[PDB]
Amino acid sequence: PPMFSQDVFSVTLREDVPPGFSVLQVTATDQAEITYAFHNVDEQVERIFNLDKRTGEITTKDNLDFETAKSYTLNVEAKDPGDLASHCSIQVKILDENDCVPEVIVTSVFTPLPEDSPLGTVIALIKTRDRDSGENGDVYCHVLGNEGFVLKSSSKNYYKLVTDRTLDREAIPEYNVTIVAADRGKPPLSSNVIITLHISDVNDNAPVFHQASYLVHVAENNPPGTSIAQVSASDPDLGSNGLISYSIIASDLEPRALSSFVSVNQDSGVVFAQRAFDHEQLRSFQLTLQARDHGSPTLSANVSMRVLVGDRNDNAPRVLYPTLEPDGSALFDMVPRAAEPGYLVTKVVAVDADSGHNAWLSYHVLQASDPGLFSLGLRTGEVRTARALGDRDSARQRLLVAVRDGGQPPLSATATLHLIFADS
Ligand SMILES: *[C@@H]1O[C@H](CO[C@@H]2O[C@@H](C)[C@@H](O)[C@@H](O)[C@@H]2O)[C@@H](O[C@@H]2O[C@H](CO)[C@@H](O[C@@H]3O[C@H](CO)[C@@H](O)[C@H](O)[C@@H]3O)[C@H](O)[C@H]2NC(C)=O)[C@H](O)[C@H]1NC(C)=O
Ligand SMILES: *[C@@H]1O[C@H](CO[C@@H]2O[C@@H](C)[C@@H](O)[C@@H](O)[C@@H]2O)[C@@H](O)[C@H](O)[C@H]1NC(C)=O
Ligand SMILES: *[C@H]1O[C@H](CO)[C@@H](O)[C@H](O)[C@@H]1O
Ligand SMILES: *[C@H]1O[C@H](CO)[C@@H](O)[C@H](O)[C@@H]1O
Ligand SMILES: *[C@H]1O[C@H](CO)[C@@H](O)[C@H](O)[C@@H]1O
Ligand SMILES: *[C@H]1O[C@H](CO)[C@@H](O)[C@H](O)[C@@H]1O
Ligand SMILES: *[C@H]1O[C@H](CO)[C@@H](O)[C@H](O)[C@@H]1O
Ligand SMILES: *[C@H]1O[C@H](CO)[C@@H](O)[C@H](O)[C@@H]1O
Ligand SMILES: *[C@H]1O[C@H](CO)[C@@H](O)[C@H](O)[C@@H]1O
Ligand SMILES: [Ca+2]
Ligand SMILES: [Ca+2]
Ligand SMILES: [Ca+2]
Ligand SMILES: [Ca+2]
Ligand SMILES: [Ca+2]
Ligand SMILES: [Ca+2]
Ligand SMILES: [Ca+2]
Ligand SMILES: [Ca+2]
Ligand SMILES: [Ca+2]
Repeated sequence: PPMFSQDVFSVTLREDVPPGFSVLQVTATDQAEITYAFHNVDEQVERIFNLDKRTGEITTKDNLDFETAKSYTLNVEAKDPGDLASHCSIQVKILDENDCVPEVIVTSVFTPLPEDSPLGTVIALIKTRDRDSGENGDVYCHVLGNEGFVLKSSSKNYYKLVTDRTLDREAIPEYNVTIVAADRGKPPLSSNVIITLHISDVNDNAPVFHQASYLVHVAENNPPGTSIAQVSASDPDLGSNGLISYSIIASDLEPRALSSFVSVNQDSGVVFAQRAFDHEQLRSFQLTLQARDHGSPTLSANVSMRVLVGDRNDNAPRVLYPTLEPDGSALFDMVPRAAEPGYLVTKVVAVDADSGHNAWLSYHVLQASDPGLFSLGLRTGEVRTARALGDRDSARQRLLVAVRDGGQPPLSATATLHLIFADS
């Protein structure tokens, strides 16, 4: 009868061997034309291996896969031309190769991630799978870059992605975090996943005024409701946290009369004069405005504004001396004829309610019955004789004088001076 060299053969195959790979040849001995056949084998044996009925060579006819089957049991029956038969078994062991990529499973991503999250806030939960065995299935993760995110390993194949750095939406509003996982096989395989992080806003920025303080000039006699300035503050926060409202909180004026002077539009920051300013009553006043955001809690800043009321020429000069008659004339009839040049006949005394050039007075002769007999001090308003009185000079003299300010246009007052020389 036929007989195999032994009952049980053992071979190992790498899962990556191509179809048609030589597994083993088994032969029985007539000591002839013997037939070989599988018997009592699994269905997958018939589907993976080919047994030469005449030669007894065994080859694969399809691809292997350690993840699907780690071993095969092959029973071969040898039949000579007679009825007798013999059997042997071949236990085929499959070897694991690194042919399965690691995969990364990310859940519970903190979306969005508040910018005030404490150190150690759990952003995401990470889990790794690897269908291979042993080292080929041993996966480890790490984060690329140094943007402030660290992987904490709670147990094997489980990670927590945590912050280790204070966040700031105003500096970095979005993050792309790449987590890479690699196995420890030969050669190693790796995969990666990109976690996108949206940093949500917190009201952590107070409004800031565009200027450290405000110096405003407003011409006197302005209409009420005249826009005199516009404050502006900025706030990098989002939405309600960056919405600014302006207001007036303090002033060196009477608190009950503050609204009667100035206001500010709460949305535009335009500052209005609520009344016609009068430089002669008040030259300047101080003001403290506030910019406030609409966050919880609110943030604010304070800025000082000074308003300078500008002088206009709204007052004409007025003569205080000499006293004038209803016709605007004054009489000086005791002027001695022997008066030496420089004799002070009289002095026009005028005042002006304004300031600066608007109240800088100058005195002019408009009409003279004898030009050059009398002089008129341009700035003093002193009326003096300029030359010795002559024999052909009239006893009665008349001057029409004007006191003007230095405004534009110049306002003035006039007076007629009857100067009458007395005979000795
Ligand atoms: C985080 O990453 C995403 C996605 O980026 C994509 O994948 C990466 C691995 C890289 O290969 C990138 O090059 C790739 O875009 C960024 O999203 C943004 O996606 C759009 C989609 O096309 C990118 O292109 C724009 O698409 C519009 C669509 O109409 C075009 O009109 C634009 O002209 C533009 O091309 C966009 O570039 C991309 N932004 C990037 C790469 O910065 C996401 O922005 C990124 N986050 C950060 C903070 O960088
Ligand atoms: C800006 O100033 C505001 C004014 O509030 C009042 O005035 C001052 C003089 C203090 O006495 C203050 O306590 C009063 O309530 C404040 O309300 C506000 O907090 C200030 N903001 C900043 C950023 O300083
Ligand atoms: C192909 O090669 C293998 C090498 O071991 C043999 O075992 C087989 O029988 C066939 O000759
Ligand atoms: C997975 O990603 C790593 C990145 O380090 C590569 O080196 C590797 O070859 C595979 O592409
Ligand atoms: C209101 O309007 C005046 C001009 O009329 C500006 O000067 C002011 O700043 C505010 O915008
Ligand atoms: C005044 O200017 C600030 C910027 O400094 C703006 O935020 C504001 O809207 C106004 O234009
Ligand atoms: C004084 O001067 C002004 C102009 O300077 C006149 O308008 C006024 O009537 C007076 O003569
Ligand atoms: C001075 O003179 C002018 C010109 O006559 C008058 O208008 C004024 O009232 C004052 O008498
Ligand atoms: C001063 O007074 C005389 C009249 O006495 C006027 O003629 C002159 O214009 C000014 O008013
Ligand atoms: Ca496989
Ligand atoms: Ca494998
Ligand atoms: Ca693997
Ligand atoms: Ca911030
Ligand atoms: Ca913010
Ligand atoms: Ca804010
Ligand atoms: Ca005035
Ligand atoms: Ca004035
Ligand atoms: Ca004046």
